[PDB]
Amino acid sequence: LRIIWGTNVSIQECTTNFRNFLMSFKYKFYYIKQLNEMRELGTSNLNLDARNLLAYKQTEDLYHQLLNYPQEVISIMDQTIKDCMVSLIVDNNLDYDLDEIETKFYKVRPYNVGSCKGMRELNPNDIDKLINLKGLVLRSTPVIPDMKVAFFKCNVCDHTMAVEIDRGVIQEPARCERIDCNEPNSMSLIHNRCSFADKQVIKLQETPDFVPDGQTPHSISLCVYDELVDSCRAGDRIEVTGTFRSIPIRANSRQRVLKSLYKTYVDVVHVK
Amino acid sequence: HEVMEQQTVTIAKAGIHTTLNARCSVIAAANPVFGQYDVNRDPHQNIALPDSLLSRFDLLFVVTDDINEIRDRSISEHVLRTHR
Repeated sequence: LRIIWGTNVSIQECTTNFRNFLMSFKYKFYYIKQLNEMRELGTSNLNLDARNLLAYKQTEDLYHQLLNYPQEVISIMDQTIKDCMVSLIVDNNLDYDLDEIETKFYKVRPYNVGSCKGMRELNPNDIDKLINLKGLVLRSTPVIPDMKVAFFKCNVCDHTMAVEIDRGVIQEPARCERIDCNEPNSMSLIHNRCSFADKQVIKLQETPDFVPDGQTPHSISLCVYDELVDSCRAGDRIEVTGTFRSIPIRANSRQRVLKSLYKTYVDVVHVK
Repeated sequence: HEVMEQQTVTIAKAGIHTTLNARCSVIAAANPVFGQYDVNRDPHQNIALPDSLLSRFDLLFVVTDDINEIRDRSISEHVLRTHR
């Protein structure tokens, strides 16, 4: 069944439960129509709906698997919608000339999962969850580049081999590439050659219409990613969905020590 | 106004929002509201600080140092006797 760590949302299970989710009105209480609209434009970014899986059966549980564990569920959902594109094409035989259109990157953009109450109400117990938020934007920060695939070099010979970042860390092999050659000397990391991906930062006041009165509202910095970057300006009072994140900050200064109180920001997978 | 009669102070400031109690007694001394015309001048226009305040104060006492001649000599004598 391929258990995956603690998220315990099983591969080769939920993929099929989503695969037969296809072709439904149904219910309601679109779906394949809008996807068939999607395949021509090449715009990708499937916006979904949410709610769909609820109350619909099967995948009554998938809604809870995504809500409680959005991290994996979004990746698996993207894989499955990709392979359902692949299975859409074989139905019509030769399409779009030919296989390259499937290679292009797709993603799911879930939104409106339950109605969350504010930022303020939030428990520290839920740190991987999809969280509605609303408030104006005080500023849109300049774009910071983000590591995706890292590049490396050495004095010998020099050789061009490079390794991807994966998790939020970078480990270069001490020694060495190609071959061999060696020697022990430290790796030379080219700064400019490696790939990058867009990460903005967006400040958000918490619902200035809803306040303790008179205490000034609390800042929520949601960092977005990819296409969403630079898709907005300021002061938009509407709403945003995405996964909550608590990450450690480096304090004083130097020292390589953690302040031990993790700052909190939202991944904001979708905006609407 | 809020302090005197009502007997309480109210702070909605920013802020700490509370009604806290000041039940103090109060004395006040004021000039003749411009122009020494405090003695001869009308029962109104003399006070200079309308209006409800005039009421809030339970007692409004007037102090024109105006003779009252036979009263001046006596005062002087008293002051003299004091200067000791």
